[PDB]
Amino acid sequence: FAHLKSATPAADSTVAAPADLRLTFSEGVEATFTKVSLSKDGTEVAIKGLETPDADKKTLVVTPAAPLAAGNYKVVWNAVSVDTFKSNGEYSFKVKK
Repeated sequence: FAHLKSATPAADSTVAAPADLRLTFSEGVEATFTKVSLSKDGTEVAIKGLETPDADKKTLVVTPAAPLAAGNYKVVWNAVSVDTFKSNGEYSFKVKK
């Protein structure tokens, strides 16, 4: 099943605001059924949508509905793999001004 292998912004990083988050999994994931929750400083922020731009479907692109301001972010993910195995996890990062 899909485990998170890396992300941009990276886990525990402090970065300038990114236009999207990119999560790389150990297996392909289904963008239609995967779900991601993003929160800033303990409150959910809206997500516009999810994309897997590659044929192998290992990288998931998460676009917020509005630009990411500085703050402390938590990403909660619920992946459905291309073999229909569900997994879940989380990680955090910071956006600096």
